[PDB]
Amino acid sequence: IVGGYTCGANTVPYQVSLNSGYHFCGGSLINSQWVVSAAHCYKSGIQVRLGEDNINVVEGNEQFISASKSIVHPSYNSNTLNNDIMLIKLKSAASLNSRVASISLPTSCASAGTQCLISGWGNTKSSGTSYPDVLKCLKAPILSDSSCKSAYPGQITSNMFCAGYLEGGKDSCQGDSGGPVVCSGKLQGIVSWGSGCAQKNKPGVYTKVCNYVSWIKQTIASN
Amino acid sequence: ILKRCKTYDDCKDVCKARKGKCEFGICKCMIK
Ligand SMILES: [Ca+2]
Repeated sequence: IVGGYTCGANTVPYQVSLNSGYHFCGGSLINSQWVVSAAHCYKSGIQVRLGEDNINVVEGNEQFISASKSIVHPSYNSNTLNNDIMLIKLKSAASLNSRVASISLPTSCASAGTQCLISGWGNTKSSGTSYPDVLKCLKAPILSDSSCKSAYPGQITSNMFCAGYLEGGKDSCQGDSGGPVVCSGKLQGIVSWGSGCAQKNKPGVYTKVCNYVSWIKQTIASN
Repeated sequence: ILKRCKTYDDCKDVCKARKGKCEFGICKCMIK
């Protein structure tokens, strides 16, 4: 997260870290057994880390649960990034409490202009690479599809939206992929891609979760 | 995504056939 702020320990209790020896992506806990992330975050042997604040220090609220299944959307396209969504089933159910809690799925899509909370342990620099220890947060509005398509001609599908600031300076970045974009208490986006981070006229692009609510429900049922 | 690299060939696993570069120690092919 570039241009954000320290969230505060466990203030985003649905935020998880995906770890394959190191933190590489975020995710969002949607019930005690399932996490939403990005399809491009798929790897074999993912360990989900819940209840994290400082990802480098054991603080006493962590649950480390390996993925038993990582169900990528069957129509994910790694070239266009369309359908960039994945469901991770935990090998065992997480214990829910004040610091580890699920986030509600949307019942309807969000609208341009709505403010959302984006969070993660990704790079905090628009130039160079940093690795924050504690979770970072950013308030950012959903941008018009017109400005999104102007920023990314030929690349924006119906399953994507832009959010952030065309002026630059505030964005998600490498290491934030798969994490939440929460708007009015609903998980409306997944950190997906952008041209660099926090660059002028290159806002972050996010998977549009509201188009996948049915798929999420059927995948939970199938597994 | 965060994937460290020394050359872009190290990014093949996460970047697949996408064009990009290994820069500032990490894979850069737009995905976060
Ligand atoms: Ca920790």
